Amino acid sequence: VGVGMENLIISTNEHASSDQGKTVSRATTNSKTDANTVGVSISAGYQNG
Amino acid sequence: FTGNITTSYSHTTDNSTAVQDSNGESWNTGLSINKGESAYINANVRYYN
Repeated sequence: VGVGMENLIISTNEHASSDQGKTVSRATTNSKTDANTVGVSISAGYQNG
Repeated sequence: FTGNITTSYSHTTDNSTAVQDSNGESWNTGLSINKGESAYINANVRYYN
């Protein structure tokens, strides 16, 4: 009795995945600011004096 | 013939505040498959004599 092989079949055990996603968002911002400025200027020249 | 030279100095102080509110939604779908064992088969059979 002998055994002969006629075909070899390979099944790869790899895992494949796919993902699909959607996002919607809304943001609201309120801002409040105050500023203070102090300035000093010195000028000197000759305009008819 | 008039001329003038001016020198100025300025200092500014500023304070600010801000508040932000955010809301968001998300929706995901995913599908995964194994390439080694992808499906199972069932055979409806009958015997005869």
